[PDB]
Amino acid sequence: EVQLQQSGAELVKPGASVKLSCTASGFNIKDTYMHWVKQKPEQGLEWIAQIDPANGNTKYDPKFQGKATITADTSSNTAYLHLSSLTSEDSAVYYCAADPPYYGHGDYWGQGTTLTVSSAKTTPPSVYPLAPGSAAQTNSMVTLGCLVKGYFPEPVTVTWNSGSLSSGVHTFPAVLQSDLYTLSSSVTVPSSTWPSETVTCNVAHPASSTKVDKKIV
Amino acid sequence: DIVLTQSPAIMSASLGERVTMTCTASSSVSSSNLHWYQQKPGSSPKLWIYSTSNLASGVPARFSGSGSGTSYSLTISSMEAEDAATYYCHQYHRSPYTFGGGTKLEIKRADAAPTVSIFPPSSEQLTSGGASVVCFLNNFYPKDINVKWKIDGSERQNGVLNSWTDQDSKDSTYSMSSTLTLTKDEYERHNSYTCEATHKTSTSPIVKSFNR
Ligand SMILES: C[N+]1(CCc2ccc(NC(=O)CCCC(=O)O)cc2)CCCCC1
Repeated sequence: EVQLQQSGAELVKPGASVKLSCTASGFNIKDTYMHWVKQKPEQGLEWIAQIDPANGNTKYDPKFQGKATITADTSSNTAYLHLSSLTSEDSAVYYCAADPPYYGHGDYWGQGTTLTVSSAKTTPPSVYPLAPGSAAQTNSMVTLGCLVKGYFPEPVTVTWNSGSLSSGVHTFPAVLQSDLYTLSSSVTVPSSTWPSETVTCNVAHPASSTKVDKKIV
Repeated sequence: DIVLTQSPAIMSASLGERVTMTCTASSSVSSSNLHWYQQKPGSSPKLWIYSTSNLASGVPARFSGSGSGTSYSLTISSMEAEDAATYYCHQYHRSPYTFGGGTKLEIKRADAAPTVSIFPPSSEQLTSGGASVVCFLNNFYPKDINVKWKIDGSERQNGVLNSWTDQDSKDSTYSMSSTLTLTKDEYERHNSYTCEATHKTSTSPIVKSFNR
């Protein structure tokens, strides 16, 4: 399988720098052109730099004026992207891409490397249960939720009863409110499975290593 | 910097319908150096059409491409559910190489009103020293909707944060969540909390609230 393998997710503080790597297998990078493309959260695509591994020649979009440095090592079949003076506008997914290495096929893109630049510290999410107030009126069906607030960094893992409920579930995209993320989830079940059968909310934070379960009552 | 402009920005096509989107460049580029990419949330952009009119490996024959100079387009003879995505045109003609702003293709379905549900701050949360009021508006169509928070007859604008989900894979509907976050006191210091959702499915708004 011809493929481009990129280094892992990056979490850096502003002012710092970070070097991303991309290793090709299936072809020699010296026989094509290697690039790095950037995609900001829920945004578009931007080409950053290009390099010819055969002679080390590079091309840069003037906007990444000497903040981005592209290099390549034919011996390890690897291309790199160095980014200095990291700011939040630098947070994004970075893809390395190869021009078609062989006649008969298209280009090659890596899995992407997510870079997050924040000053925030690791903070566990606080999970709160969302259940109907005193009275209730819907018949046949009911909706319950969960509030995951003030956590960093992404992501959090929410499931209802360990994957038991995989229908009628709505876990919304987190939101950044002053360096911290907050998200909420809802699920709907027939009023015949609740409140008799327990419905649980399981939110886990990979970073702070927190695992909390919120029972909807 | 050859700028590429894609029209339309967003669009919906009922199943089986014919679709067409355009890409226009600030200056002319070779038709051989103009390509289109398809991207779905969470994965890398994938080559869809290369050199203006050629289909990439595995791309369905219902797709086509055409153009030269500064005007190009992508077409789907018949809309199918898996066509739903964001398509970007790209010029690899002169550097800096650029991409268009993209065209998001969504699925058109029969309108459906929003199922609203509001919730008050948990004591767990209240004792922590804060108060968040949440309101879900689930499974509706189209995506167009407005949400208002009326804290004691005096709409609260600031402190509200929303989040929308992508078009649902099963029913092709949308959903939204609004969260009003006040402080400890601010919340109990009032007692009328309302979530008002106005959706094109009905003139009469949908309201939900609670007291204390
Ligand atoms: C890496 N790339 C590749 C541009 C490009 C794409 C495709 C082709 N050529 C083909 O795809 C031919 C495919 C042949 C086939 O599928 O039969 C040439 C350049 C240029 C820099 C920015 C990111 C995209």
